[PDB]
Amino acid sequence: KNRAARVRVSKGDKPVTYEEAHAPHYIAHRKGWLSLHTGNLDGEDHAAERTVEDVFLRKFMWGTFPGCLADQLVLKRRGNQLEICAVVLRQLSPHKYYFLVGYSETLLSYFYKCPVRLHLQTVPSKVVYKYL
Amino acid sequence: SRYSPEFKDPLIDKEYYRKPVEELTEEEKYVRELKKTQLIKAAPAGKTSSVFEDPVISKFTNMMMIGGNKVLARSLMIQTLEAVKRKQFEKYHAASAEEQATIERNPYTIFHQALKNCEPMIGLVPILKGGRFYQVPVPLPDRRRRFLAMKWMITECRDKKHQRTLMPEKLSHKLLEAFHNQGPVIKRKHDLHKMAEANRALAHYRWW
Amino acid sequence: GKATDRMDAFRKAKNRAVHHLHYIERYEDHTIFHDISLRFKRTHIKMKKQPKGYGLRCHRAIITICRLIGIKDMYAKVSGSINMLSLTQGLFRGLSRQETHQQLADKKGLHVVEIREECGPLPIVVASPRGPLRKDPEPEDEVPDVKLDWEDVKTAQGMKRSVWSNLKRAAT
Amino acid sequence: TYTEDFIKKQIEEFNIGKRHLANMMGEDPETFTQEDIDRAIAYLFPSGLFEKRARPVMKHPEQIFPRQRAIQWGEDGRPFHYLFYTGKQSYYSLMHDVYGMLLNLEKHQVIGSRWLIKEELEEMLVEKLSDLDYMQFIRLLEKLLTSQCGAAEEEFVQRFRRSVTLESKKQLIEPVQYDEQGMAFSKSEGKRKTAKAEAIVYKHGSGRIKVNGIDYQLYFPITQDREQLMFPFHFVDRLGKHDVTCTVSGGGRSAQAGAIRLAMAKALCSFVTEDEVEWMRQAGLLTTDPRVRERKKPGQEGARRKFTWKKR
Amino acid sequence: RQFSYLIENMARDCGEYAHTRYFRGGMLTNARLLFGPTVRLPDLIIFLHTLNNIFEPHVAVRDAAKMNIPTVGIVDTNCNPCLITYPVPGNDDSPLAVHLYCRLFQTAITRAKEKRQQVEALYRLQGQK
Amino acid sequence: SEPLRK
RNA sequence: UUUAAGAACGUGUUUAUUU
RNA sequence: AAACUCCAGUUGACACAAAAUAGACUACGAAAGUGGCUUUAACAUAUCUGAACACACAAUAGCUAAGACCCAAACUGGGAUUAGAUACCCCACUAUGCUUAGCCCUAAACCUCAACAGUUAAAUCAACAAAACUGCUCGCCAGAACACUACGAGCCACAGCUUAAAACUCAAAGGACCUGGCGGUGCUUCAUAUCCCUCUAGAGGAGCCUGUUCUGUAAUCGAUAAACCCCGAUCAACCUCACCACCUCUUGCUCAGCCUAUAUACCGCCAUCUUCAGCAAACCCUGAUGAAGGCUACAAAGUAAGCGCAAGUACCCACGUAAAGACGUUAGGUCAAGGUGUAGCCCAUGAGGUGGCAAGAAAUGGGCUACAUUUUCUACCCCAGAAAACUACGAUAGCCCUUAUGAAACUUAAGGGUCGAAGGUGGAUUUAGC
Ligand SMILES: [K+]
Ligand SMILES: [K+]
Ligand SMILES: [K+]
Ligand SMILES: [K+]
Ligand SMILES: [Mg+2]
Ligand SMILES: [Mg+2]
Ligand SMILES: [Mg+2]
Ligand SMILES: [Mg+2]
Ligand SMILES: [Mg+2]
Ligand SMILES: [Mg+2]
Ligand SMILES: [Mg+2]
Ligand SMILES: [Mg+2]
Ligand SMILES: [Mg+2]
Ligand SMILES: [Mg+2]
Ligand SMILES: [Mg+2]
Ligand SMILES: [Mg+2]
Ligand SMILES: [Mg+2]
Ligand SMILES: [Mg+2]
Ligand SMILES: [Mg+2]
Ligand SMILES: [Mg+2]
Ligand SMILES: [Mg+2]
Ligand SMILES: [Mg+2]
Ligand SMILES: [Mg+2]
Ligand SMILES: [Mg+2]
Ligand SMILES: [Mg+2]
Ligand SMILES: [Mg+2]
Ligand SMILES: [Mg+2]
Ligand SMILES: [Mg+2]
Ligand SMILES: [Mg+2]
Ligand SMILES: [Mg+2]
Ligand SMILES: [Mg+2]
Ligand SMILES: [Mg+2]
Ligand SMILES: [Mg+2]
Ligand SMILES: [Mg+2]
Ligand SMILES: [Mg+2]
Ligand SMILES: [Mg+2]
Ligand SMILES: [Mg+2]
Ligand SMILES: [Mg+2]
Repeated sequence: KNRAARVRVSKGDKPVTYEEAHAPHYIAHRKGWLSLHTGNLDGEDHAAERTVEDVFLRKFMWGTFPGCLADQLVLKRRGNQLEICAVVLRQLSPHKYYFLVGYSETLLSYFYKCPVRLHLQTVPSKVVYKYL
Repeated sequence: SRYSPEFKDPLIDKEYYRKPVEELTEEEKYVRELKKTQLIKAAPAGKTSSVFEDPVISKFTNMMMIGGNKVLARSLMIQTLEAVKRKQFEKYHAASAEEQATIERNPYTIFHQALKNCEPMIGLVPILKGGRFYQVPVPLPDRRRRFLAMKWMITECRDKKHQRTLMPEKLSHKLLEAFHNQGPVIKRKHDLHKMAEANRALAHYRWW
Repeated sequence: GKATDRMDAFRKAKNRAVHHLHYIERYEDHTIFHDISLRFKRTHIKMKKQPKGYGLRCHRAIITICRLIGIKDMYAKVSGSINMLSLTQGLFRGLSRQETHQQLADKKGLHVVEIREECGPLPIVVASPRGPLRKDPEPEDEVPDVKLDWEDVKTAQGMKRSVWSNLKRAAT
Repeated sequence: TYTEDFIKKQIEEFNIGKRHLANMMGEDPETFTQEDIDRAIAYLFPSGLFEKRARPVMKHPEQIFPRQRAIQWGEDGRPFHYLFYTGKQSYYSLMHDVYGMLLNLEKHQVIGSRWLIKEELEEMLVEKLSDLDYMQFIRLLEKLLTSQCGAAEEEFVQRFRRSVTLESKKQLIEPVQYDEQGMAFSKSEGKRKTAKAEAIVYKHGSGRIKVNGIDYQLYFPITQDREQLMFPFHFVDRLGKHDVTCTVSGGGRSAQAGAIRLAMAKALCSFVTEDEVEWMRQAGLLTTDPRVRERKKPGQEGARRKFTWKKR
Repeated sequence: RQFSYLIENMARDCGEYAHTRYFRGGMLTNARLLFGPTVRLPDLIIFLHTLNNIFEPHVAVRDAAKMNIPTVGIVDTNCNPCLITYPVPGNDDSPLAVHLYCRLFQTAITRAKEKRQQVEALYRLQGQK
Repeated sequence: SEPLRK
């Protein structure tokens, strides 16, 4: 049987998100892409460096906002800019969010040598697409 | 297939459409009206509406083709028809006044008759009964015996007994023999008829 | 209750039992009205009426059911096949088909008088018929043709020896 | 579950959002139809997902949320319908009405139309139905038609019939054109495998054909290929009456002939009668051949062949 | 099936309900799931034919006694009245008898409904003054 | 399966 | 009513404001 | 096949053997048992039960003596089958089956349901079977096996029957059911490149390439019925590399490390049935409230979220091909992708350097090229000319030389020269394709 990126059915008590409920054969039919850049286009270059930056960002943000991320990130590149769009929870205090936004935006700008901006969208609870 | 079940096979007959409406029967008339609504497949390249089209010679050519080389198989077919034609003209000029009336020079008439003299009436089927096989005579359908005549003619020519002899000259020689009820292909048909007669008592082993 | 997980079987059986409730009649709200003796399939249950303070001296399952019903004092002996499901289905069967003192009076139109050794010969009327009281008495029977139980007759004659009967046990 | 009050609040957000969307695009909020909403949502939120049911959508709540049955009992608790306890009060109230109209008839005495399908009947009744239930109801309707039904009955039966758009299998004739000299001709296109051909058929000619500027017998040495070019004209008895000038590109030897055969036939339909065009269609001269090369699969030697299988 | 139309009409005329079709399992014992948790079951069931089409008792006779609903039934000589609360021994086959039963139950119900409106009007009118 | 033979 | 058709080692696979 | 061939067929004469149809009847007798015809004799008891201290009977088989003999037939012989066949199949023949006079006294002698009387209501009633009970009486049984045994006794019985234990041993045995699996299990309908028959091209033979197994070597590991075998590898001259030998370092590229053991501790990614269509929460009902089960449309207890199929989507459509394909099955594959539980090494099971093995007696899988004339060479890319059996067809092999890549090539690749081998279409068997 196939296993990649599939959430196995259960009794019915397990909540899943939209992206987590669709398998790889829906990535261009019912889902989009979590990262958007030009590396993988025909005739373009530096697709390998853009991938290592993505892998590091998803981990930097998972450990920098522990227990706060409601769903996967959405990385966007428009020229020199790098826009990180995240959906976070409302448990943490806003004072601590503004601290981490300025700490991460700055640390990542000096690391990758690019202007970085972070966009948060708070939700009360993790959105549920269905129950498996 | 890339066609749906709705698609119907085409009718290349050219004299069928020309039939006047007065001749159309109630059933035939209904059929023509129906075809207008149905979808039709695209005619293949093999068959056209020409007057020289021979479906039996087109099938025999396809049974000789090897690896999709239809240009070569058709070349061998026409060479054989030409060789059979020239051999009869050489036998027609050197014949007596009254012997020229019984010499067929049309290669097609010879090709159809030669194959008809090789068609077997009955065949054999291995029926498993009591951990043994038996050659039970069976009535062959009209298609089966038409296919066997072609396959035996092509197999005999492809035999290795003939050394550095080209296919058009080999096939042409067999067609004349068969046309005269001679040669090995005919003997193969007779042997099948002799093995079915010896195993006639085994006819009851057949249930269909 | 049946299920694959044990926690799910407890719910089904628990929530489904309140929809199949019986009503058990009790004599003075502490015991049964009369001695019962039935057989459900292969399981024999011989319950006996006892006075106040006797306690529950019966199969541990019956002790647990009786507390739910409200029977404080009763004796029972189980024989044959000790199957918890036939034992339970038969217990509820005999406890629901027991005739009270009021039904008996109405049935025969006579007074039901209670005789107690502690109260001497005083006749205590526990139930009387609502309808017309009969004027003729029941025909006294010289010898009753009632089937007896060798186990009870053998005990009354000081013949049932057992090193397991009448043992000191905890309160029930 | 979605209540009536919830739907009423969704109707108010769509109406207000419909006026915002018109203010963005610079249109008139009054004359802003639903076709303009779909065009503006595809520009502002461009999604190329292959599934159109997974793209951003801003429609009317009456087309998004599924239709739901109204409450069937009041405060006191008595249902509103006498066939409520059946569970199918709508399906059986219909069967009760139809069977009541069949009793009255006894006392006082299709091409485009298709019977309603099962899935379309559930929406009308807002009830879930089985297959055998659908067949029983359809049998009463047919029985209703056979009898001398009155005018009022016909209107009822037409609520459960749906029109059908009957396609026409009639070839489309090309417009005859005229050149500078004044000669009439017709142009068409053919396609066989990867070969693509454009053919120009003149109304009057001496049976001359030129492929890519070369006479046909030189361009197609093989006889079989020339037979294909002859099939369209021979079938309609027009050999030596037209002049053809075509240009084929791509494909192989035999695919270019079949592609030209199809184009010549399509362009030859303008200089023949309708009855002949129908005969050409029933002979397979106007149909594009869909048989194309099939792809090879991983784990296989070919499109359909498999690797040699070893049992042990 | 011969009297299905007649009975469905009577229930509509007397503002009552009818179930003359195939009885799905759980209409009474599992009603809250089929209809809804706030559904109200019947307070009285009237059997004009206590048998099904295979000459066996209707499943509702047993399901009604489970839900503590009193039943009225027309029992013929081949029926079982043990669980029917108010049985009426009479023919349940001929059409001349079924029209009578329906006419009697339709009238007794229509009267009571109108009898309460008179008792209430009097009480309401008397109460004010 | 049956044990192997020497 | 209708040929023959053998064999497969031993254990282990369910609870608690500036100022 | 053997046997018979003084055999076969028609007709006629002709039994001490066995008793169609009737019998779809259900009678007689204590049981055993009794079904062709006639005649004679003849089928106990005016309450019931009742002899394992006795009497009289008792299928078939078998014993003793004297007879009969069509057919059948243990034994035996021959033929055949089989790895063997002391059997199943065929042929032949004997004891025996029959009569008479005696013996033997057994059976699944079972309708496994005692005799007489009586009942159909109540709790009808574990299950199955042939519904559940009362009164009275006799007989019999008390875990399995040892045991239709030993000893003793009796009997026309002498390898016999009847009666009938014990020691040692076990924690079960046993009866009736549920579900599933399996059946050289029945009926019916089917398979669509699939089961048979039927089509086309191949494999199995030769050479070469390549993998594997054995053997060999100081010298990896893993896969290894279907579901391994140009498989992890879309790839090994050093490197890669985890192997061998030798040498060297010790808080070590890492707030160390280990390709050390365990895939029968796992995540992860997959194979397989699947070229399937079912899995199932939550309720209800049936079975006396058992394991379990749940359908009939002129409808009889089933309602069902959700997952999968389907539907949609991708490629050139509505077709087709892809993709998809649940729960589970094989403790299936992988600790050597990486991560990781448990256990183990820490001057070594870790790290680094140099060099080196990766072969072939042999067998086998897959594939390539050929054995030629529908061919070979050249031109052309389809109207040609030559070739055509010991200078033909035929090696991508060997040998030699050159070039390319690279620091490094008898080794890898390309080309040239030389060489001209097996091979003459391939055994049992076997693959794929609408
Ligand atoms: K028996
Ligand atoms: K071969
Ligand atoms: K080979
Ligand atoms: K091979
Ligand atoms: Mg797969
Ligand atoms: Mg191929
Ligand atoms: Mg009746
Ligand atoms: Mg053995
Ligand atoms: Mg075994
Ligand atoms: Mg007696
Ligand atoms: Mg006796
Ligand atoms: Mg005897
Ligand atoms: Mg004898
Ligand atoms: Mg004999
Ligand atoms: Mg023998
Ligand atoms: Mg004899
Ligand atoms: Mg005998
Ligand atoms: Mg007997
Ligand atoms: Mg007995
Ligand atoms: Mg007796
Ligand atoms: Mg014993
Ligand atoms: Mg014995
Ligand atoms: Mg003995
Ligand atoms: Mg003795
Ligand atoms: Mg290896
Ligand atoms: Mg291994
Ligand atoms: Mg392994
Ligand atoms: Mg190396
Ligand atoms: Mg090295
Ligand atoms: Mg190591
Ligand atoms: Mg495993
Ligand atoms: Mg696939
Ligand atoms: Mg699908
Ligand atoms: Mg394993
Ligand atoms: Mg392979
Ligand atoms: Mg060479
Ligand atoms: Mg160099
Ligand atoms: Mg040569």
